[PDB]
Amino acid sequence: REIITLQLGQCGNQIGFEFWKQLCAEHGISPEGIVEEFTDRKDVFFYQYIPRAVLLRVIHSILNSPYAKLYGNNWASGFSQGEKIHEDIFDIIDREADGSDSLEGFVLCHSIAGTGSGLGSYLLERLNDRYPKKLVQTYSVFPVQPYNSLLTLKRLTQNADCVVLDNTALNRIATDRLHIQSFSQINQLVSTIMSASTTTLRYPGYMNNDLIGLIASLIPTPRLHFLMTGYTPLTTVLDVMRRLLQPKNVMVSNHCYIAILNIIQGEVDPTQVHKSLQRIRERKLANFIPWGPASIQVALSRKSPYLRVSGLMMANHTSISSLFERTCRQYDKLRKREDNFDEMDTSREIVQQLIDEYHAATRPDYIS
Amino acid sequence: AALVVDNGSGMCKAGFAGDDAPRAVFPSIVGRPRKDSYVGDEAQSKRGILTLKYPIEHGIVTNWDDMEKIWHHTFYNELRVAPEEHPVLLTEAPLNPKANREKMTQIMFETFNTPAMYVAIQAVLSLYASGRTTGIVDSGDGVHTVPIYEGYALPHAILRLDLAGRDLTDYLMKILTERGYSFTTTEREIVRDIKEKLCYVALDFEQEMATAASSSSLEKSYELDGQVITIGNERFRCPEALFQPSFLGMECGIHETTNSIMKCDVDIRKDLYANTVLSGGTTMYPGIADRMQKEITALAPSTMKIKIIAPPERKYSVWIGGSILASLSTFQQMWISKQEYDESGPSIVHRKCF
Repeated sequence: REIITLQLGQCGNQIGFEFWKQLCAEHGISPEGIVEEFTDRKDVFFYQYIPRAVLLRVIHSILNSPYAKLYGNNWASGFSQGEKIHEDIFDIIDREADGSDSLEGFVLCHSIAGTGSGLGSYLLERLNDRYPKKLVQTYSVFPVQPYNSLLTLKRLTQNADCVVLDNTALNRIATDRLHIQSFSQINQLVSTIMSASTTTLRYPGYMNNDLIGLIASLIPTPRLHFLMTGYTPLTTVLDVMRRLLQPKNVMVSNHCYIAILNIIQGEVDPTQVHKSLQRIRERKLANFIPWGPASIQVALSRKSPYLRVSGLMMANHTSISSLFERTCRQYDKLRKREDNFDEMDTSREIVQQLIDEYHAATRPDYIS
Repeated sequence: AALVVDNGSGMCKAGFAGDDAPRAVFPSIVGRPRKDSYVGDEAQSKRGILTLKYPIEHGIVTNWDDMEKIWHHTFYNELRVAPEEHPVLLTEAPLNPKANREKMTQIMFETFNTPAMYVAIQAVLSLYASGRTTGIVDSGDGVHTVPIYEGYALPHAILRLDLAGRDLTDYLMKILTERGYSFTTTEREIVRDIKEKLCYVALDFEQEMATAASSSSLEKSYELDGQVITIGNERFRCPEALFQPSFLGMECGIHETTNSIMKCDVDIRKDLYANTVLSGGTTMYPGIADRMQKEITALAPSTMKIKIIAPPERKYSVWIGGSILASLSTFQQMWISKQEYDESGPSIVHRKCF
């Protein structure tokens, strides 16, 4: 199986370029795409080595960097221009998909705030229509700005089969424990999460060896497909498992979890893992849905020898609905302040359905 | 049994006193991942996944942590003995810093708890192996002309030449590549083999070059994957660098360096001229003895009697000399005992091993 990544807009290319820089170093691959001398599965992302990337002004900064050997602001303008080059950009993907052994997914790195907002919404509709069996995971990044923010939200709630990273929680963590006061400094933090998000697809493990294994575990219902991240070390597994549940680390600005996935990338002791989960159940640090039986999953991994204990948390929290109300509320305030303008309210209608879908998920009778 | 350990810049030789040859020989290398430490042949075999260290690269120990690991390897892996149960005779390079001698002593008694130990200069042991106590002696892998009188090396007249086997191997890779082949990769091991098997020292460089240029009489074949290659004037051009270092961009040859004699008291120079002994792997080239004889004769007074001694077993004469020494009746009183070490400390080595 393979995964082809797509990078749209200025935000996509940079956080994508920093994603490949971190991964090329994790593996024994020199910046000129030559293996250095100095067991890790590298066929999923690299093609025998060349990354399976599709980049879409900022391109010149990449071509002048030492990594050259490795390859408007209205949402309507972004959607329109994609319609004009439909066959052009779909000719580099078709060969990228066909030439692949057995395609599995389409990782998308973009921010919903201008062209990547529109051109991103356009490709998301074409992708599902062209292939219905291909997963589309999108590493969206949250910030006329309120309009374009919810328009893509309409497309992300029916097209994308699965991770939010909001800049507000990025700015707060930056000033708190990193002392930045800068785009080039926050990107070092997001790329650390991305390279850690797929740490179970670059190393042959016991379970979660496929992209559909990470997705179907968390997402119970195709509407509730928004996840958040947690990454503590910026020692036993109990210390890491407790620090991840602190809201000071969750990258999100009643309420309960639906399913949690913990990633431990260290050399920790494999028998004490059940002991930590036991004390979590006693102290009751996390609450879950009352309707369906939900559990917490923890998986170990092995760090690359060429490139200490870390930990990442992937969870499906109902509190993510709060972020949508902020985008939703700001829209109505702009709708009273200023061909048919009917595409917006349809988007406004469908996003409200998800919000009510979330608030009804935390009830003991969410079914029907 | 007493142990004899010859610490070489490239290869260590270890065995038991009394034996005619070392029981083990291995690379003076320690490697760690890019089992936590690898030493000897294994480090070399798995160099692909390791970062190699050469703690005695030029004859002098530069990293004691890894040298300790080489000694640990020597006792437990190679010889399969417990050092606390056997006296140990160790070898050292000429002009070895006094502080290093004390360090070696302290490590043997405090880290390995040896019941007894001693340290002797490599060149001196080789001279002993030839049945002499006076003469001038050593070309190894990473690095001497050592005048010795009555068993004592004369430090003021010792000369060091940073030109040895390693440099010759790399030079051969270079000229074979210039010939049209391509030996550049850590291929270095293959060329080292070609060097040890087909090279020789020409009696007269120019005449030999003329012969090779006008005929194929000096050519030899070498088989790699089956490919058979041809080695011509490279056979003797390689070791010629010992006599003319400029071929390597270095500003004196071994004959001229063997200057050491002239630095000695005039009264013992004739003894040195008449007893010039060759030792070390890099002196194994066929024809080297006759070439040295010719070159030294040209430098020395016409009335001087010149004699070059090239023992067939000179590649291991250092170790053999140690085996002989440690086996001598009169040498038993010379060992530094654990008792003496406890009494005087590391500095006793200067008095006991003069």
